[PDB]
Amino acid sequence: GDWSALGKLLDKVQAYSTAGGKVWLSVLFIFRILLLGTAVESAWGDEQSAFRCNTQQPGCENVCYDKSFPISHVRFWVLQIIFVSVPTLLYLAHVFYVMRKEEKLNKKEERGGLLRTYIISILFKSIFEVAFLLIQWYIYGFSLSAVYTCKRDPCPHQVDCFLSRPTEKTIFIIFMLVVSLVSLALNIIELFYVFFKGVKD
Amino acid sequence: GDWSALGKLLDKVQAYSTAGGKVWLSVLFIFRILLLGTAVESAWGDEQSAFRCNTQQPGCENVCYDKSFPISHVRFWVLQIIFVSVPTLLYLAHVFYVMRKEEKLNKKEERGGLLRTYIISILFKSIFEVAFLLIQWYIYGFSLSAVYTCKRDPCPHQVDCFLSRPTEKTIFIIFMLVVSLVSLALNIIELFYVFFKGVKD
Amino acid sequence: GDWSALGKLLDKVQAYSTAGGKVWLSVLFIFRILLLGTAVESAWGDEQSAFRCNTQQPGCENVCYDKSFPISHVRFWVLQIIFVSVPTLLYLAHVFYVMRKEEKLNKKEERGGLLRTYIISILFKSIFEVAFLLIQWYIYGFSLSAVYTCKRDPCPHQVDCFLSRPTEKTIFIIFMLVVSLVSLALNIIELFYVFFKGVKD
Amino acid sequence: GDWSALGKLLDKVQAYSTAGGKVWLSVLFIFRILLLGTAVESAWGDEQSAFRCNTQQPGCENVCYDKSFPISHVRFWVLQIIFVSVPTLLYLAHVFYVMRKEEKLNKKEERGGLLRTYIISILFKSIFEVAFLLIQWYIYGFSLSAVYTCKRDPCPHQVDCFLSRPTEKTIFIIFMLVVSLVSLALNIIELFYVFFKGVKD
Amino acid sequence: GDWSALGKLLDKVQAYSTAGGKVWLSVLFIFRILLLGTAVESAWGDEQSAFRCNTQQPGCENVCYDKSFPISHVRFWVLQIIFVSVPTLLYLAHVFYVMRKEEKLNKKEERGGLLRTYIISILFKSIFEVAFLLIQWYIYGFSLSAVYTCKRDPCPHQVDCFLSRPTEKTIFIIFMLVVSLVSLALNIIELFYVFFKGVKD
Amino acid sequence: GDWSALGKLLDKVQAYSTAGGKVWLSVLFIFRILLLGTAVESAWGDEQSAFRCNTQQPGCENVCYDKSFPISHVRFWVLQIIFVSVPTLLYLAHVFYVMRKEEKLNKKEERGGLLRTYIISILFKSIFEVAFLLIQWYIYGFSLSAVYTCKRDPCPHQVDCFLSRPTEKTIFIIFMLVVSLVSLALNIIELFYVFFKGVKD
Repeated sequence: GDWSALGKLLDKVQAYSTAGGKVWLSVLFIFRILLLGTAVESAWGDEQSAFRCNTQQPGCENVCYDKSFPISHVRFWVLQIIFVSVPTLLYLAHVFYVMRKEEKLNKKEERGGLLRTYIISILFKSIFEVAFLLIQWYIYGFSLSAVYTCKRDPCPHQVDCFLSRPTEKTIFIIFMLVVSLVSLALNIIELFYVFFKGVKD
Repeated sequence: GDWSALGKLLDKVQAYSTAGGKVWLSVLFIFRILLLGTAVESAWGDEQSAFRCNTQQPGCENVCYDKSFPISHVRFWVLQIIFVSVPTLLYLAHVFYVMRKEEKLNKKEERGGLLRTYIISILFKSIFEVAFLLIQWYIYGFSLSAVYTCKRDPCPHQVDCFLSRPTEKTIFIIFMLVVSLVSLALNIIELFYVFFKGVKD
Repeated sequence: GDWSALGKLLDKVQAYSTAGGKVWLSVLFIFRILLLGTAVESAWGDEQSAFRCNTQQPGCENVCYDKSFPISHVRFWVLQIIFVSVPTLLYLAHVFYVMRKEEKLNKKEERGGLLRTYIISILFKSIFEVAFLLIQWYIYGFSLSAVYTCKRDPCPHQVDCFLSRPTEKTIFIIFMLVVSLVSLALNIIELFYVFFKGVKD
Repeated sequence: GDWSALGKLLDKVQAYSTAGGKVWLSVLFIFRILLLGTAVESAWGDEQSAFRCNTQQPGCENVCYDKSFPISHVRFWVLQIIFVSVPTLLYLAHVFYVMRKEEKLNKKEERGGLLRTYIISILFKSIFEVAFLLIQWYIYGFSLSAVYTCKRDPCPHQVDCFLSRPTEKTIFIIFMLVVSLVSLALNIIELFYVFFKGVKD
Repeated sequence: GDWSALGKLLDKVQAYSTAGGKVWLSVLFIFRILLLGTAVESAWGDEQSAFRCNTQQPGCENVCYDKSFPISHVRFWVLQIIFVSVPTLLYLAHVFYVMRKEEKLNKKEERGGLLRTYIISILFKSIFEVAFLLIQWYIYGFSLSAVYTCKRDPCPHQVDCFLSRPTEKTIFIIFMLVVSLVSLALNIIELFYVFFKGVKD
Repeated sequence: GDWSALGKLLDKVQAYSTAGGKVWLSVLFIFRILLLGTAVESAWGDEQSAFRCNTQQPGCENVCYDKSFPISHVRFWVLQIIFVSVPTLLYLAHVFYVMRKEEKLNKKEERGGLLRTYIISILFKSIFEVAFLLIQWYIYGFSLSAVYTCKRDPCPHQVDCFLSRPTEKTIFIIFMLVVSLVSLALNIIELFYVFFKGVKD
């Protein structure tokens, strides 16, 4: 029966959000980590053992795989989802340590404090999301070609290198882009609702 | 002893369903995720390491494996079962946050609201199921041939490529098709029963 | 202390069985899933990486491994044990949803109903078991030869192909057959006892 | 606080054993499954990928690995420990279903029954242990030679085949033999104590 | 409801820290072990199977991989995070065994003791962090070159050896360096706050 | 709230130890199993697939890997830590079964007994530790050379064989030696304190 304090914590954390925003954000988060856990990581299993180039020079395959992928997409999405999940955990720990000290002060004695940090966290989530989307557009684009051309030393003039299952990776890149855009739009919607409520006093 | 609130939640979520529909849907769901977890994924383990073609041109195997399978069947079924399980979780979160706020309003004060979302979710499950069945029929069919012919650059004119255990994959494709059809039929049956009860007022 | 309702559920589910049948069926089930989880699946690990044929024609190994094993024994036994465990779970969910609604009706108001479904489930278990035993006898037999002969296109006239550890697979096939026969005999014994009690009125 | 019924169950199951026998049997069981889980199974990982023979005939390696090991030692010990752990679980389930029905009969009404099954189980454990020890002595012996000679078709007259890490497997075989003998001796000691107490009336 | 004693323990352990230091240290710790568990270890999977050298002399690859990496970065960071997490666990166990004995002494009878060990632990964390940073700078630097030159016996005069994905490892090395510096700065901040409070008496 | 009996058990087991010995032994144990679980076992992954010799004779690599490593270091440390953790579990089970029977005898009736077994267990831990250290010194030493010379049949006169990452294994061997010596010193310290208290009567 020790679940009422968790209910008061879930009340105090989601005090300012819309009743529609909470369910969609939670379901989208569970969807994101389940998709990244089950289907996506098994598709990038042999991302280097199947990468073959058309040459005989020893060491050309490693440097051409270097120049093709500066960072894999899976660890990119892991870093992105961790950086997005950090400020909600910071808000959670802050609200928990406020509630304990406040109950202490109230057992002794028988807006602008908590709203501001909520605004800061919901700003930082959108800022991190748009930063990661811009970096992913600048580095890779939103497709993968089946034939890559490599011009790095110590290979000869130009060699051809062939990727590994690029169609499936293009499909999953499009899915992660759609999920990212939906998350950004929902956070912007929550910001707009809170600042629309705030002007009516 | 903190299980009565979960009993009230299980009462309020399944308020409109048939007593026969609930047990068959739950057992079918457990059957589906257990079959997809244990037997199916281990059969698609070496779907690229055993794919051999009859050529010497370097890079023909990767592009012919590309043209053979635009997306693997396992991640297809994972995406399908996640898209089917999403609206039930949305209904669950909606009903939970209704019940908490309603108990708050009732502790303060000592059809068409919840039925409509139920109709929306049970429509969306069938729509997603028939969409995934049509896409799987359009892309792959419902069999796998042991010999595939490939006509993609930079290979020569036509090469032969041989798949990996296609009989077992055909058997499991037929099982997943049967499970999909049974799920669609049961959801249509539940819709028909609810709309048959609704006209008697 | 929230375990008495599970005790009433375990009372109401096993109301008609023999006191000797329940312990042997439960211990046999735990034995079956433990044997299938630990020892059996690790023996079928390299069922294709060690399958070698005596030829040079590219693609003969895949089609001869196809013709040798239409479906692996491990996923066969997984499908068999899932199809056997399904009707007991259906009976469990039915009895649980009967008990909740009956306690509701009793809190409002301060044979042939449940026996028939029990008979149906204990019929369906034996029917599924004898069906799977007949299919396994018709497809594979109950042994594995160390030398297999293959006559499929695009190989030449006849090639020899050598299996991977067939002695150990023969031993485990005999164990699974013995477990299957013991399960069928015990379910027939329970049916005979219940129909022998039923005629005395 | 729902742990007193488990205490009464642990009282009623170990009613007849020595106070020294219980701790040594339980610690030996935990020792056995921990040793078989952590250290032993990782040593038999590459038991076929490292088995090389001195020939060029295709298919000689599979049949010589067949003739060398009819069944691997790891699955042998798994089968042995499962067959040894079965009768204690049968006694547990029997005593539990006796206790529930007896408490029912006692809530209604406000040696030779349980001793015999205990004697049967503690006989069957020793019988299964000595059977498995005799079979392991008859098939393999208690050592592994580094050089094996093979005389099976379709190889030529005699080929040499070299095993994989036989020293470490000899050490672990000696450890499992010592553990087996200690288990048999302790069960014989418990039988002797119970039959020594039984004659004094 | 057995969570109040853990609340008193969490009160007594964090008695002297800043309200801002605790949330940032806990979130940084969870961030560190999650990053080291998910993304980092999968990038160092094939750190030896993809390391190729430009030679024919057998045994040059093993000794050049030896001279390139005296210790892998992953096990280095594991050792570092374990050595950093040790003194907090020592403080935890000390405070727990103080609290139990003190409650015993208080049930019998119906600064400088605990502050000093806190100062010792928060000194030792910073000392271990700066030691590991200095060793990592002295051995490897903070980058990885794609081409390594090897001059060890029994190779000839000088051979070229090519690493495996050095760009991604450079990125993750920079991330771990940034996390290390942030941890050191926060521990120095907590030391400065406690010694700034201590002089005001 | 069912945690007070575990508190009485933790009181009765650690009744004779020093307040400083318990925290250091528990933290050292957690340190040992965490280091052996995470970092050490992944370093010994390819201990045979990367072991190459300078020869053409088939079967020389297996017998030279045999003569190099009679038993791997990982399973050696697993056996050592299990043999060290056994007598504490024996003492735990003995004290638990004493406490239950003593509470039974006390509910009926409304030094030299427990100290001796504690002395026996804390003797046996040190004896097993010094035995394992002497065996590890006698077999392997405390280093690993990068070049090993092999003189076993059926190889020719003398071949050279090259190990796999010996520097990292030397570092981890030194760490395990340091942990072993610290454990032995702490157990000797606890013995000395208890026998120093015992003479004052």
